[PDB]
Amino acid sequence: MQIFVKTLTGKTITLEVEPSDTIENVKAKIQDKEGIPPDQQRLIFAGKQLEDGRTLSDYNIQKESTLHLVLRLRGA
Amino acid sequence: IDDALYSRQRYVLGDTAMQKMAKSHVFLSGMGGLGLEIAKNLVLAGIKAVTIHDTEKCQAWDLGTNFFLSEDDVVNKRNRAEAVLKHIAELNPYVHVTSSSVPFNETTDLSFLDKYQCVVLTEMKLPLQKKINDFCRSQCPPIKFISADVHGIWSRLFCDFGDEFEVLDTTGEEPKEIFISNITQANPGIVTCLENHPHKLETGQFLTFREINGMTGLNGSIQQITVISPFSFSIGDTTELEPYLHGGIAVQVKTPKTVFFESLERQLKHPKCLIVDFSNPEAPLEIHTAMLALDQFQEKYSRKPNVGCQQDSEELLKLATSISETLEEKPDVNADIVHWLSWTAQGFLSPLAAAVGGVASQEVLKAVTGKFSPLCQWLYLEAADIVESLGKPECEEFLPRGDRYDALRACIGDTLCQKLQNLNIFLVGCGAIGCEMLKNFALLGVGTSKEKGMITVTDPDLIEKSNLNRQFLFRPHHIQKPKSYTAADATLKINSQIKIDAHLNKVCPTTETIYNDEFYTKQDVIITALDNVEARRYVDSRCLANLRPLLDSGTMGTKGHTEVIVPHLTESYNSHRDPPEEEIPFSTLKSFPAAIEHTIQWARDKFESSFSHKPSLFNKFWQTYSSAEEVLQKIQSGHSLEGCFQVIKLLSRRPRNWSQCVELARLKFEKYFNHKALQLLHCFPLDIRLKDGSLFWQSPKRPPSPIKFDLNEPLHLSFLQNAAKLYATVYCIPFAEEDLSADALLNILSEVKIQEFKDERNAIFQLEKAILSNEATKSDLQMAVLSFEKDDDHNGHIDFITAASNLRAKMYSIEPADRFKTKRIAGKIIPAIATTTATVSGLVALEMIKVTGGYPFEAYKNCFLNLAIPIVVFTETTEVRKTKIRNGISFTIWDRWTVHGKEDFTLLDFINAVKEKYGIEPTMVVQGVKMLYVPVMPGHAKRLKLTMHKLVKPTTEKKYVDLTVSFAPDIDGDEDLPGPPVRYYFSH
Amino acid sequence: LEEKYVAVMKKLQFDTFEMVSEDEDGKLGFKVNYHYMSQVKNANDANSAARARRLAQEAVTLSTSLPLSSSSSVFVRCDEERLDIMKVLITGPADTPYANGCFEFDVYFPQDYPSSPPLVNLETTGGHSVRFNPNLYNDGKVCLSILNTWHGRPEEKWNPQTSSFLQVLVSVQSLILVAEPYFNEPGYERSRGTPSGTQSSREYDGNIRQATVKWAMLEQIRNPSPCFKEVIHKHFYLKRVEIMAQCEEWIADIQQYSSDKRVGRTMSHHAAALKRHTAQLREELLKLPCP
Ligand SMILES: O=P(O)(O)O[C@H]1[C@H](OP(=O)(O)O)[C@@H](OP(=O)(O)O)[C@H](OP(=O)(O)O)[C@@H](OP(=O)(O)O)[C@H]1OP(=O)(O)O
Ligand SMILES: *P(=O)(O)OC[C@H]1O[C@@H](n2cnc3c(N)ncnc32)[C@H](O)[C@@H]1O
Repeated sequence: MQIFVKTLTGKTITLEVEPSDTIENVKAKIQDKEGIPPDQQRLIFAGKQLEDGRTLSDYNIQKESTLHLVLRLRGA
Repeated sequence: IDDALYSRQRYVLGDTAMQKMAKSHVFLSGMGGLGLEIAKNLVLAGIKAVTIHDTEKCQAWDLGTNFFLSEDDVVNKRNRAEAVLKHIAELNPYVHVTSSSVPFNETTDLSFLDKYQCVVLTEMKLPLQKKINDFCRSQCPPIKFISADVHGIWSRLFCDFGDEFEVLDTTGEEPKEIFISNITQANPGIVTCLENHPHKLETGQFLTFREINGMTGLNGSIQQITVISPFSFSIGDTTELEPYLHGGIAVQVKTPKTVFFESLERQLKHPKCLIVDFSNPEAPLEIHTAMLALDQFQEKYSRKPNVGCQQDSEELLKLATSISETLEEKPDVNADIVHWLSWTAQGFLSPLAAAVGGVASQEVLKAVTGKFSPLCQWLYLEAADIVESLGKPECEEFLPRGDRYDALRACIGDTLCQKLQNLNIFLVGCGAIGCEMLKNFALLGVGTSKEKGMITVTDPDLIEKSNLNRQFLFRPHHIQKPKSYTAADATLKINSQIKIDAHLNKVCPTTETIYNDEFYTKQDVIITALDNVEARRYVDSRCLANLRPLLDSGTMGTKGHTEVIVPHLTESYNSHRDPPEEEIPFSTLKSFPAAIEHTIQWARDKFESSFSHKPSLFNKFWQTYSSAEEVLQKIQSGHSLEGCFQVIKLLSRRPRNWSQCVELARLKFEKYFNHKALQLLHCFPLDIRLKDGSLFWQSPKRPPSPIKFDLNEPLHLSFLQNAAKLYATVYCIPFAEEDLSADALLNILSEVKIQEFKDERNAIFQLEKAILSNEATKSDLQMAVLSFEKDDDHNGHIDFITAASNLRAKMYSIEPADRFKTKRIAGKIIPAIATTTATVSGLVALEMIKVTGGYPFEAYKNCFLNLAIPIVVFTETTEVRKTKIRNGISFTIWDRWTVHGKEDFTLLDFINAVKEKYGIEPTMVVQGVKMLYVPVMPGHAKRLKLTMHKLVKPTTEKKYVDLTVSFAPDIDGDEDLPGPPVRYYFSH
Repeated sequence: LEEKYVAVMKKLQFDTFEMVSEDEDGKLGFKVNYHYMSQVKNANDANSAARARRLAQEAVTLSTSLPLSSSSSVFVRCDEERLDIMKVLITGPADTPYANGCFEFDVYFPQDYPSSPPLVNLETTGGHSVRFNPNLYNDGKVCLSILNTWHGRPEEKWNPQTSSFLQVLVSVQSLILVAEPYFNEPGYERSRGTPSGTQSSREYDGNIRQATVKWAMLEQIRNPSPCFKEVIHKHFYLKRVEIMAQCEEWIADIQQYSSDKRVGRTMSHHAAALKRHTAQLREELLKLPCP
């Protein structure tokens, strides 16, 4: 199954996953292409934040679905 | 460009964009709240000329939406455009602002619009907008068109930049740099990146190459790539070229892009809206239909719908149904949206206006400069969640009463308005966001009730010249005054009933005494506008201990975020980690730089070490011991001393006048930029090889080369002048500005020789020589300590740093950097602009109402946005997490256990009490970072027979202390199960 | 002898010492020289709680698993109250130029530990005048992959789940203090086995031997740190004969290359310095009272 991860600043990342995979493994797959540690990344789907310990089937993620990667900022 | 005022903005826009911003005229129509916000943001941005236009007159209803009018203006019935002209021009004296009042109608001659370059329309009937849009887009060149409106809690934005628009920078992110490892003479060729470090590229992008050995034909060319693997990609045919030897650097190339727009009349039948909430992707079309139906109704009846009149709602619903089937996509009709739009058609919500104004100002900047990717083509923001949780309120609660809060009352109702006026709110920091939050509070009437209500704002900093660009509450004649007092005085003018208490403290663990737990208990909501993560974490920990809501926000450039924390519902700030700055590896920084940042960091560290640490050590050492003869005697007796060699060496090489300072600077130049290269080459020759045969001086390492001194080069002269001035300042040697001339330096250096390139007894001899020369007086054992000051243009710090960095870069043959980039990198200045701060402040003000109303968990939202794409993401806040330990016992981060003790309570009694009350027994008690009972370490076995009062050593003001505990795991060899913090009371 | 040395020293590997005392105002006064004073004073935040649990778990391992033998040993001291202050003493292995030395380190655990590796600094630099090893800069910085966070390799970083302080100590002792420190520098291992490499290694070894004889035995005996006074006194008392034999052998070996021309002057200078140091070391050892 094919999914897309669109981060802010327009960069698009292509991922291969299968249902039954676990959110933590899905996010660890991101590191192989970005170097971002799993504990440092938040990913959002359909207005909900994907919690750890769940699987894709629970959130009903299907083929060609889009997930966003977001970060907090420090300036003020 | 006077950098002292636009220092922050240049890092975002750029020199070319700022050049294009000047020589630009903008026409702005409709001086409502939204128009005023747009005008304020544009004037702060720095447009050359702005023309504001309006035809109505001030009314009492306008006081609740405009933060520049006054009672006198309403009494005198002045024109709205004229009454605000004077105050707006005060924001920036470099901007020429003019007012106009020519009537707009169907027969107005639109020929005069060709003078301007962008038109922003607000509070205009739809047919006039259609006509103006038709006229503007047909000019040669076309005139940009932007429309914006706010009705109650619903907003609409529209853009049109002509048939074809050109963008010079799609994303605004700086290109990255990659190192080539291998190339193949194949069709197509295959390029393999270095080990690790994925290229992070995508198909279709363009690259250029340089510094390649063997494949010299590829140097300076441009290729289009096709990603194959995370560590490799492909380029064009290379079979006809020489074999690849080694080396190579590829850097991404930016490419202009062309986008297409459509006229307003055509877009009304199938808009290309932008999705902001992916839970309801179909909402924007329904909102568009509802707004169009409202416009048709207003045209038909020449009035807006009255609140509570059901026939108006039925008519509006029928109009919406008629319109919807005519649309190309044929969507459904949302009854709830139409109902609420009818209910609050005559209201006005200030924070939504602020957010829309910020977005519109960013769009105007995009239109005039072409810097970023423009919006295409609609945007529909709304705050329905505020009223969705009210249920079915009565119509009487929304009727106007005849004061300045009529608009807000018509928006949200009387009860929520009254609950707003009794808030006690604590605001941390008074930066760019703080002023906007204060303005929004003043407009909302927060804390204006006589009986209850207060606003507390704390900030220790003072007003600076560069701060006036973003913070509009400050004025040029306010420099070097506390921020909090000025902000309070400015805010009191907007609303006379506001009660603000201002402080000058900095929220930190040292000042915890004044901000005790009773103070936090008194407050109702805490808002932060900080700029560092340590303060954010400390404030979050403090709020977590008293169950108080927290609202947090931050911006950097064109990106921003907001977060909401509510007790018993959501996780705290500390539940997520933040990315720290990556450290440069020590060898790369010290000996093998490969980019300009490494040289800049080296120069900064050299400045710190040479002018701060060493003088401090010298002063401390010579204040530890009274006399130099005493030190000499102690040395002669074999007594060891700490840092004696360094301080005695500094004493021996102490200059005495200006000429010796110049000579010292020359020697420092030689030592820094000549001998290091020779030593490094001597240790590692250019042809040395590793085990596998690869040359040692391969990428990313760059071989160095010595630099010969020459006074004609400006760089050498600048370095010499700055170093001489700094050394003279440190050693307290008087000097005059005439001595800094090139001729004087040439005369001084004409008799100075340069040594060629190749302990206790020496130190004793040098100290004795200093003793016999009467050089050890009290005045000689003193050196001034300097501090880094990046905002001063005459101390010479930045000049020295830039000169050193550029010299070291040329030593390693790297491209130099100018003064401003060096200043930004050295000072770690965060780029900022007014639009993003206004937007995030509006969103935070929106969320504050939901926090006040006590809405359920599903109402709160978090926003992550990047206006450069543009892209906005609304998500639900993180739900609380259950954590268990044993026996089915579970706890959340908001839990806290309590144990009541007495005067003779012992540690064993504490353990037994916890075990009996909660069912499990602790195995380690630690107070903060100071341990109290750990069985492993020696001597703690006997601590079980001690009084807790002695064992804690508390302060009499506090009646309780907080402790952390841990519990033994079920299976040995595993980490102890964490537990909730436990609060211990000394007595009943 | 080795059994007696092991038996005596096993009771001193782990203990606690009083380093920081607090007054009524909460100010901190250090009774011993500490390299990270400023960070301790500035970082007063008590938000960290997982650090306490991690250190409490580690103290279980540190009380029994520290290496201990006649060749090399490790000693650790920690504050009576705080948990983020430690001092480490490591004795140089045998058959190396660092033989029978006493090297002292300073360790500080940051607030966000174990998310970040602890900071380690060398203190036996002889006033920053000596570079003891390619990985031990003369300013005191110890450079290792496990203590750094950079691109590198995923298995060559401080991994919060698996990496531990004991690994840091063992890595330092096993990888930094080796038989031939000259070849730790990459780029030199190509010339291994060549006469030029052998000559350079001999010069480096002579310099390191004289440096350690000066700043690792004599100075430690004369001005021991208060934390490790008893350990040092009992360590040098029990191994005086071996130290004398080793010093005599080192003096004998260096002079074998005094007749060379390329490195003869350096070897002669090193031999003179070593003789001067040994002359005073003999008197210092002879006057050492029995513990
Ligand atoms: O104190 P630091 O900032 O670490 O700089 C020192 C210092 O150079 P300066 O005092 O000229 O800045 C050393 O000189 P001394 O004061 O100790 O005599 C010098 O040592 P050398 O004179 O022996 O070269 C050493 O350079 P190195 O470590 O290469 O020996 C160099 O360090 P950096 O310039 O790399 O900081
Ligand atoms: P931005 O940098 O524009 O504004 C931030 C302002 O907040 C103040 N500030 C920073 N850190 C603190 C703490 N801990 N307490 C109170 N105020 C703080 C800065 O001085 C800026 O004025």
